[PDB]
Amino acid sequence: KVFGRCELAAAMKRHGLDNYRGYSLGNWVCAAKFESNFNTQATNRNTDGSTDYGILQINSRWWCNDGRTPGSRNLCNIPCSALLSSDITASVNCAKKIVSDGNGMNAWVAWRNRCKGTDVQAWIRGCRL
Ligand SMILES: [Cl-]
Ligand SMILES: [Cl-]
Ligand SMILES: [Cl-]
Repeated sequence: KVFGRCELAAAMKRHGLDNYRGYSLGNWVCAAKFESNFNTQATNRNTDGSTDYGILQINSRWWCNDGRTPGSRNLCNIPCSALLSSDITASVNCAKKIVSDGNGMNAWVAWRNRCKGTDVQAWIRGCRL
C-alpha cells in the first residue's frame, strides 16, 4: 500500500510512535518518506547482501528473517515479508526495538542524512491528529 502522508501519521500515532524514545511523530513520518516513499512494499538490496523491507526499510542483517542474509539475526522475530503488509503493526513494533538499541533514529541512515535537524514537524502539517 502507498500510504497518504497524514494517513501514515495517524497510524504511527495510534501505534505509539509519537515521541517514542523522544522522537516526535514528524521524525517518523520523515524517515518513512525518504526510506520507502510511504510504500509498504518497498524492498531495497544493500551492498552487504542484506535487504531493507517496508515503510521504514527495516533491514534483514539484524531485524527480520528473509532466509538469504548470511550470518544474520532476526531480533524482531518476524519474516521480513511481514514488514511489507498494508498493516504497519510488525514494522512499528520492530522500529520500537531498533530505536531503543542505542543510536536512536541514527539507525536509519536516511533519517540521519535527510531528517535530523530539519523542520520535521512539516511532515505532520495539515494532519488532523
Ligand atoms: Cl513532529
Ligand atoms: Cl538469513
Ligand atoms: Cl536518542
